[PDB]
Amino acid sequence: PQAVVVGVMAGEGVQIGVLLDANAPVSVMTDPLL
Amino acid sequence: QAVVVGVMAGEGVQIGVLLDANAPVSVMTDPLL
Repeated sequence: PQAVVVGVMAGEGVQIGVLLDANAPVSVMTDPLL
Repeated sequence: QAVVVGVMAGEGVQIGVLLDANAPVSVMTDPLL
């Protein structure tokens, strides 16, 4: 339950599978994710 | 030489730590824990 795998869409259409932290707040992840 | 980074921990708690620049991760991941 500590993490969840999800697909993230990026510029012009590339889908990438990522394993994200399930409890940190989303604003903490958007910078390193970019 | 050194670097400072935000190390995330349990339930997502944000923590700040100072690490060496040239030593490899394997020799520092033990004391960091």
